[PDB]
This record gives sequence, C-alpha cells and structure tokens, in this order.
Amino acid sequence: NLFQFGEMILQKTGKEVVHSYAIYGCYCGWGGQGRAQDATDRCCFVHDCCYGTVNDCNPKTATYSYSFENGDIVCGDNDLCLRTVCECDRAAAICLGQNVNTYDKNYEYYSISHCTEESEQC
Amino acid sequence: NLFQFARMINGKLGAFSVWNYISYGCYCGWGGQGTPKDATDRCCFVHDCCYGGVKGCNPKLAIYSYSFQRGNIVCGRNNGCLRTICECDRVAANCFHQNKNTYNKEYKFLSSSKCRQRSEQC
Repeated sequence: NLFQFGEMILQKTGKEVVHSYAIYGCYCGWGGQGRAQDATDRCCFVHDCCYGTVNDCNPKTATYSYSFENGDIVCGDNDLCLRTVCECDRAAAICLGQNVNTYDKNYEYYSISHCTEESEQC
Repeated sequence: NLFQFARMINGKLGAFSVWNYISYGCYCGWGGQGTPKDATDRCCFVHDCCYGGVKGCNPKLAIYSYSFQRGNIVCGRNNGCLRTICECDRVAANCFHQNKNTYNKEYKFLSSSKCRQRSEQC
C-alpha cells in the first residue's frame, strides 16, 4: 500500500513523499497526462504503468511484505499479486533514488498549469 | 485521471483544495490501510474501493470527459470503464465538499502507525 511505498521512498531518497514526489511533475503527483518532465517524473510514469498490470488486488491498499537488506529492498510475499505490487514500489523507489540528484523543486505543483501536452503511453 | 479529479475537487471546493487531500487520514492520498478516521477519510476509502472495482483499465492514466454545470460536476459521454472512473471521482469530490465542515487538520500527514487496524473491507 501507499504508506509502504512512502517508506520505501524515504529510505531510498531521503525525502518525505507527502512533501515532495506527491506534488511533483505530471506523473508523481495528481497528474496522469502530459509529458514526463524529467527522470523522477518518468520513474513515476513507469510505476503507473506497473500498477496498470495489476488485476487481482488494489495496489493502493494491498498490504505486502518487505524489508530493507543492505540497501536493497526485499519483497517477501507469496500471493503473486502482493508481490507484484511490492515489486512495482520497489523499482520505483529505486528509480527515484537514482534520480534524486536532479530533483527540481520547480516541478512541485507543476500540474496546476502544465501537463497539457501529448501524454506518455505505457 | 488525477489531473481531472483534482480539478473536480478544485471546482467544487475552491482553488487549491486538492492539496488538502494529498495525505489525510488512513486513506486519503498516500495511505491505504486500517480504519477510516472520519467522514472525509471514508470518502477516500470508498474512492479506493471504487477504483479497485475498475477492471481492464487504469484510472490514474484514464482521461474521461466531464464538465461543471450550474456548479455541479457532470460526467460526460464516457464509454465503458471511463464512465465508471469519472463517476468514482465525481462521487468522491462531492463527498469531500459535503464533509468539508468536519475536515480536521490534525489528520494530515498520519504515519502508518496510526492506521494499524485490519483494513476496512470494501
């Protein structure tokens, strides 16, 4: 669920999701249209499409099993769906961490006046 | 998509209102476990269940058709799952508006520790 995805994100990026990625770009925040603005934003679009592949459980509320081990994120579930959501969240947190170096505060609340162009497609 | 849901919120409650729902309660925004804390929270829980009932598509990325008519949100001519998704958002935005008098600031930004109940069932 999103509380767990928010934990993964803090652990991997140093950032509290609710004050940062949650309002960011055209995809990380309340978006889902226009062009991905940068690498962080693209990671989020990738994670949207990932969620897109999830049919049998709700990725927003499915509570999965994970831990951090040596800097890695380990998804521990059996139920294939729980695990598939966990792996979505893991990859995106790993991707966010890989691109925090170009986090740009100027993309915070960008969807109010932008994201109006061709959208990304999965 | 969330860009549209955010405008439905803003159009019903006022400019910038969407940002009040980024993280509130156990369900609104970056959360998704335990007992809803209040009516506003339950609005979000219902919307999560409404999105979880959507099969064959991806509400985060869906673009549907809607407008405001006399102050009120109206879902346009949406076919198949688009109709379902627009309606999920319509209901939830209207729910937020109707409960804005119980919105309580102290519920913004809960950590998952406050939401460790077995999650309400859809």
